[PDB]
Amino acid sequence: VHLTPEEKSAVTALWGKVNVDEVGGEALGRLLVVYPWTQRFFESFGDLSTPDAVMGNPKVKAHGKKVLGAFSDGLAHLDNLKGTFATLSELHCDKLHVDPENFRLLGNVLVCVLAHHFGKEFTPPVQAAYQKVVAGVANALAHKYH
Amino acid sequence: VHLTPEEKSAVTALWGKVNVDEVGGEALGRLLVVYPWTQRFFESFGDLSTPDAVMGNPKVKAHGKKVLGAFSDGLAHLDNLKGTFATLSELHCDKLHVDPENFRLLGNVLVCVLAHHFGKEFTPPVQAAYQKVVAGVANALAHKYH
Amino acid sequence: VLSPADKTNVKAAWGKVGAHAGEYGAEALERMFLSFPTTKTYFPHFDLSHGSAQVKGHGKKVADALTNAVAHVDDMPNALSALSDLHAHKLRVDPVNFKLLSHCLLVTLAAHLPAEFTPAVHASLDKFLASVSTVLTSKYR
Amino acid sequence: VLSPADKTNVKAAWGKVGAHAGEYGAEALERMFLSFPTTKTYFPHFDLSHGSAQVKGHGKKVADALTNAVAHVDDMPNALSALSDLHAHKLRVDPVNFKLLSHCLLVTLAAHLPAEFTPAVHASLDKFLASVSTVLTSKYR
Ligand code: HEM
Ligand code: HEM
Ligand code: HEM
Ligand code: HEM
Ligand SMILES: *[C@@H](CC(=O)c1ccc(OCCCC(=O)O)c(Cl)c1Cl)c1ncc[nH]1
Ligand SMILES: *[C@H](CC(=O)c1ccc(OCCCC(=O)O)c(Cl)c1Cl)c1ncc[nH]1
Repeated sequence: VHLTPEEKSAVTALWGKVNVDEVGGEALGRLLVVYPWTQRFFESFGDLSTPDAVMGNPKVKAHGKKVLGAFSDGLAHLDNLKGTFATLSELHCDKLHVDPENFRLLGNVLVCVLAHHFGKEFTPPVQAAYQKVVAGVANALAHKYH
Repeated sequence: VHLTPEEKSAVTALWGKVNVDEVGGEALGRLLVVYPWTQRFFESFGDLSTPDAVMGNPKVKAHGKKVLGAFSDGLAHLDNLKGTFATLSELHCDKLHVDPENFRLLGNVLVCVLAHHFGKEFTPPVQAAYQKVVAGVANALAHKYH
Repeated sequence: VLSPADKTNVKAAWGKVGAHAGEYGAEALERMFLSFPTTKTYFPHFDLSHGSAQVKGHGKKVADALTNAVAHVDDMPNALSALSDLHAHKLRVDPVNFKLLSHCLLVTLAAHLPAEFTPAVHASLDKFLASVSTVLTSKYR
Repeated sequence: VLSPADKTNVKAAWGKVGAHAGEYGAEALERMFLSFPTTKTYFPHFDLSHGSAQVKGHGKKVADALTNAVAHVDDMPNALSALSDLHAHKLRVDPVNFKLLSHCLLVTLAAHLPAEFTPAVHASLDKFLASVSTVLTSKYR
């Protein structure tokens, strides 16, 4: 994955408007509601039995904020995604035992969340840029698995 | 995908005893048999109505040797497959309209064929090296799509 | 398993889509062609530029199919039978692409349904589109 | 959609597999862990070392469940119902991994039963494993 100057521009421009903490809680919450098997890694978060339980779970919100926060920092190095997520990749593999397919599912949910928040401003070209970003991030996070 | 130095040696080694033309026809034939929708690019090949017809079709064999011939050449450029398959990638996109998923299916079928051909010798570690290679080749062939 | 609960969430959401179905269908296709370029390999006979009348027209047909599926959600296999055959034996679109279009349809819906696109409805719509996709590829082999 | 041809092909090819379930199953697992390392994320509680009792035992259980499915290929939804519940509500293995294991099972069969692994049988076995996978993931959401 490699973003063109225009795709990087579209990503950076849109991200400045984003409330990372808010979108993070929304994206992780939806991941757990839409693809319930992803809850397998969050039993320690407590109650995830219903949409309202998941979306209102304080630990889910807190983790969403952490996850998108790391994602946000990675957007500063759009041409070096593997390197910027290398250590987190090793850790998600060795310590957390998280199947990278989850990073792809979260990526797609994030795009849906951005579309939901921005509406018409989330144009087809902007989506394309973000679709590339989430794919690159998922690939970077999966790169050090062994 | 990046294979370890030893995996590259394992790949180039098992290959030394591969009749590229023969395995190519077998792999392409099984692709058309197992995933029949892939026959969409070969209506000019004639009889593809049954497994026997497909496998024995001279055009299927002819195209198979063409495809695996290029795959074989790629094994001498394992450090940068995208660069080596660039123009071929542009051709498959601009003139042939071949969905890259086809390369991934062919890759898996090829692995099944190498297993069928080498039997006992196609050990789990050897398969892993080849599994990495077919993915690398498929990704390289898909790189110039637009 | 599109549950009865999913079915009614879809009927309500698609009902809200209402007269914009065709527009959203075309928009979803446009989004797919830009986000997933490999899907363009199935339309070499189409001008895939922004605003293409061919993409717009096809979008209305995709929407017709979805609307019809929603109207016969209790027997989608029958409702989508002609299309299942078409994609399986003529078009022969690789199964992986249905997930790409489905995702783009969800994105399009999310971009147009501020209040309706709740987490629960989002899940139901995803399952609905997956069900439609499964039906459309049920005759491939 | 297992046709009468697929059923006949699978039953005829599986004969020698079911006779050595543990061997075939364990090898398919090792092939999967080495070829698709991400699958190891589901077995952090296993010593995945070559030839371990845990891998051998699980390989046998996987192979035995498949042998039962072949024996009752006319009613896989019920034959695999309990196992479906387990993967859907507890194991929660992402659906993409079923394709990886299925592929590794085919490779294992190709490497061990070349006479049986003809193109037609290869096609039926792939369809069979995909059907098993479908049932096993049918209750995920
Ligand atoms: C954009 C993708 C992702 C990024 C950038 C990311 C980032 C992070 C970071 C920075 C942490 C450290 C949190 C801490 O210990 O304080 C973390 C922990 C974790 N992540 Fe990821 N992650 C991503 C996706 C996911 C997904 C999709 C899952 C699984 C469905 C996942 C599961 C976990 C788990 C289980 C933890 C431990 C949580 C805890 O112990 O409280 N991550 N991740
Ligand atoms: C490892 C993957 C593959 C490689 C390395 C590859 C390589 C090639 C090569 C070298 C050519 C000839 C180019 C020339 O004219 O100089 C070619 C042609 C072609 N390939 Fe691919 N290919 C691959 C997979 C596929 C697959 C899976 C399909 C579709 C099912 C496909 C369909 C075509 C078609 C339709 C042609 C034109 C054949 C003709 O006009 O006779 N290729 N490919
Ligand atoms: C939600 C899933 C989908 C639906 C409901 C759908 C619906 C349709 C419909 C209604 C038609 C018109 C058939 C006719 O005129 O009788 C059609 C044609 C077509 N579809 Fe699908 N389709 C779906 C997904 C796909 C995907 C994923 C691709 C490829 C990326 C695809 C490629 C085509 C092509 C190439 C045509 C022919 C267009 C033309 O020449 O006018 N479809 N589809
Ligand atoms: C051909 C498809 C598959 C079959 C037939 C199958 C069958 C089974 C069976 C029979 C069990 C034992 C349940 C018991 O103890 O009663 C099981 C457990 C399990 N399966 Fe699946 N499975 C399949 C695919 C997968 C895949 C793709 C993965 C993940 C890569 C997976 C991960 C697991 C895990 C983690 C366990 C529990 C292991 C343990 O702690 O004992 N399964 N499966
Ligand atoms: C029977 C088998 C069958 O008809 C079938 C096997 C494999 C296929 O490949 C595409 C996978 C779709 C996906 O994962 O998105 C297709 Cl399209 C078919 Cl139709 C059967 N019986 C119950 C289930 N399958
Ligand atoms: C049932 C609907 C259903 O419950 C369902 C829909 C979609 C799913 O997607 C899995 C994605 C596969 C992958 O990305 O690897 C899953 Cl797991 C389920 Cl369980 C239904 N009804 C008709 C057809 N299917």
